[PDB]
Amino acid sequence: LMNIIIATTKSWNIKNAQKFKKENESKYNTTIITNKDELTFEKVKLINPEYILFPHWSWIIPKEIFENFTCVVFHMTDLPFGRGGSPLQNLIERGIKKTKISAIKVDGGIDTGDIFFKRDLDLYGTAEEIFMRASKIIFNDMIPELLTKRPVPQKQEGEATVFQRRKPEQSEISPDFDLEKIYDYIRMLDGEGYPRAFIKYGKYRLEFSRASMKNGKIIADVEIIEG
Repeated sequence: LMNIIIATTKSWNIKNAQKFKKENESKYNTTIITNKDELTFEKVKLINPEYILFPHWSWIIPKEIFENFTCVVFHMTDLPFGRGGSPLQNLIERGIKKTKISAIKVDGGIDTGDIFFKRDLDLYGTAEEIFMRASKIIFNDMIPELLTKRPVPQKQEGEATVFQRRKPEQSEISPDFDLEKIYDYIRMLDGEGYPRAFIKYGKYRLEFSRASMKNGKIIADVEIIEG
């Protein structure tokens, strides 16, 4: 009976959205949107959603959409701490091992929107493992609660911190990093669509993944890529 949109990218989120749509046929008419071009005001208005849910979304959400429909982003910081881009890498760089996922109402500012509620999230493992862990919390706990209780979101309070979006060049590992920081860099960039941690060796790029810590060393996969 309630019309919703789930707009998301990444294979695990799409899978989880398809599963959610099938399991809740009786309660929700769920439209899944996975491409920038499918999320336009003219297309969305025809769907008439009560909520537009963004488990992971890569592009800027148009103003004509967030001003006319309740848009819910799931941002993996304890807001107003950590407003802004590449939150996973920004958290792991800071040595943080636990965060919160904040469900917020999009308002056009950088993660400044009213907060519906939060859930805990552990940050051990690869990016892919952490994003799948988050996705499971979002789909199994947060989305059902939001659609069922329909809570009124509350203004953010307290001092804010702002994260910056990381560029592909910032995947480069420095020789001055300690071993645990190297491990963090490799794991935090090891996931679908992310630029792997790397070093340069002459014209070569060495890209690392699947890191595992042993006594005095990291074992990983490497691609030695010719320029």
